[PDB]
Parts: sequence; structure tokens; C-alpha cells
Amino acid sequence: FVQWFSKFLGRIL
Repeated sequence: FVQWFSKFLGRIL
């Protein structure tokens, strides 16, 4: 589970 790594990457991925 990742919320901080996706809050910045999930926005580009």
C-alpha cells in the first residue's frame, strides 16, 4: 500500500 508515493507518482502514472 502506498499513499505518499502515489500522491506524487500516481498523478503521473
